[PDB]
Amino acid sequence: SGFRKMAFPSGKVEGCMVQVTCGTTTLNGLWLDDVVYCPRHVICTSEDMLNPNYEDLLIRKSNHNFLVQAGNVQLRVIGHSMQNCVLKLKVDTANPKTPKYKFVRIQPGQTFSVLACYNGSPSGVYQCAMRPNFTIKGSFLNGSCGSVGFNIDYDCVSFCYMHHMELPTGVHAGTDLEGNFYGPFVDRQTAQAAGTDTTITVNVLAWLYAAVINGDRWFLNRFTTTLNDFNLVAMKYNYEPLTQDHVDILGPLSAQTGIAVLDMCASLKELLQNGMNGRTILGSALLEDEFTPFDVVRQCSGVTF
Amino acid sequence: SGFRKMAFPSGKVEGCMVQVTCGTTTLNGLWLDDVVYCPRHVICTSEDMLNPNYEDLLIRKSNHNFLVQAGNVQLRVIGHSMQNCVLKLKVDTANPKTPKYKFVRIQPGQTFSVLACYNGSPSGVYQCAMRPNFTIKGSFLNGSCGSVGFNIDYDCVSFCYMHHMELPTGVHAGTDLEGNFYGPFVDRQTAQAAGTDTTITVNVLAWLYAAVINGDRWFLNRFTTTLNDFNLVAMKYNYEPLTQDHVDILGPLSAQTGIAVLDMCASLKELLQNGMNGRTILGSALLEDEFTPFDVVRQCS
Ligand SMILES: O=C1[C@@H](c2ccc(Cl)c(Cl)c2)CCCN1c1cncc2ccccc12
Repeated sequence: SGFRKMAFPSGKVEGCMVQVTCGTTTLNGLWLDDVVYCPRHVICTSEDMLNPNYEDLLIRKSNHNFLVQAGNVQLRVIGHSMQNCVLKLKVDTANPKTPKYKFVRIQPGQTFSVLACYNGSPSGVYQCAMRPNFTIKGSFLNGSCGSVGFNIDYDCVSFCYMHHMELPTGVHAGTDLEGNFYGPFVDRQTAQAAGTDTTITVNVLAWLYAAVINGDRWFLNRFTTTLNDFNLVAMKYNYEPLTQDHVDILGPLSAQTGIAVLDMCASLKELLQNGMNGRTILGSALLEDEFTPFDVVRQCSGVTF
Repeated sequence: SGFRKMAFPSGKVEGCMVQVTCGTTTLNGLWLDDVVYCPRHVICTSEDMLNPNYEDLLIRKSNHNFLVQAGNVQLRVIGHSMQNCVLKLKVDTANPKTPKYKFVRIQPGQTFSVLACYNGSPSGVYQCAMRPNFTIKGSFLNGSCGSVGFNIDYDCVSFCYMHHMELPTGVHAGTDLEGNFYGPFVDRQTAQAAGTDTTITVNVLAWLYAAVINGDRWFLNRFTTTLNDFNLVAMKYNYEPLTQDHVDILGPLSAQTGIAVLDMCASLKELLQNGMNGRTILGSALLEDEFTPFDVVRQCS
């Protein structure tokens, strides 16, 4: 029993964290094989952040200008290239701790673990979701840039995020491991604001299924709804539309608990219109939306990595 | 900016997880140096669960009855001893991945990360606090026994918990790494119930200071209170009494935010009286009590 926000074990990712210092900027890098990946804004200082022609700035940097430190060992950079908003520093030593890995771009609603680092030193691990507005509600301080988001499938680490910046509302913006930003954000000093966020409906339903598995049933009702009628209600309460894909994905949970997806939808529909009435679901007074259907199945069935 | 429930990176603990099989029971073990630590109930049978004599059961065990598996390698047990509710299996190989570590017993309200394992294989890492009733609100399934709770001190791992059992309410009971249970619990199937839990008041205040550091101020008020008047209100909401130690511990946060502890106490009293009025504090509609004053300073500063 019990339901917690659980991150993937971070060991395989910790063995890849290095410190990248270029000029005055010191952030984290991801050392995989003989390449260190890190945000391209590391080559930026005063004017280089406001007007950043990154091809021009990078061409002025020599290999020795990048100080890469893996623990107490200094790595020597033998090349540098840029792929979108990520800098790739070729090094002379392949990381012996490189796990089996992939670079994946995740979609809004998908969850991942973040290993927050400062000075190439992992300080914490947390589970979060890619918001529908493409920001991550993270916990990051100055120096966390380069910290990565990951998932683990079997023995494969899927890298899905690299932290680049903090938006004025305290939320975070970053890129996949190919340097492509999530959302309409840029890595330059300009006025950027996160769009109005929405609730990840499929994840709220997955979390309601997890509550039923854990014995929390007060919110269940005798009613069901059409997907069209539920979506009308979801639009009204800033909830993401629920697609037929989402309904299919919730299938195993619907089978395990005996509550059809559209039946759970009518419970969610009531919760939105009537509130919790001073009651909690899994120790929370709000509807949690950062557990995907796969996370609920993984946690309530015990899949190991 | 931002405030999240953050667990310690689990890498140093993952390198210590092994599978311990004894008869039909299979649980997790913690391999540190040449010793594997695990709940002593791995030696228990069906007939020896209600009232097991562990000294008598372990004396009947031989080293070859314990199957220890570190990944794909089978470890050879060269000795066995028992320290309270923990079994210590001496092995012929010292764990090369053994980090700098300490065994620490923690107090209620203290937080730690849990690395949940199944079959000596880490499946997830989460954060939690030792409840005032000495249980942990965990997320554990069958096979998670031997999963450990830890905190990382720079390069040192302080092991503070080993999962032993699930109580009838879904909450969890375990021991420190010296086998001493937290709470009035025993490793027998006898009727055991967790006492009525209380809210960790010092942790809620630390979390309110974290909200102020993050720019959340709606809950602040012009009031202050005496420590005793705060305790009379707090106890009525099943909140732990706030001691002078707790007030001292919140000192740095009081200095950083300019809000005296007894001033924040009055904000908490108001919050307990009024509720949240459909507002959130750090993205939560309930008062969070699983962030200690130390966690808030570490995460924010
Ligand atoms: O409770 C136990 C164990 C146990 C039982 C009784 C006594 Cl007295 C003791 Cl010392 C230990 C048996 C193995 C599994 N286990 C569990 C531990 N955590 C979460 C569980 C969730 C669901 C089912 C079992 C769980």
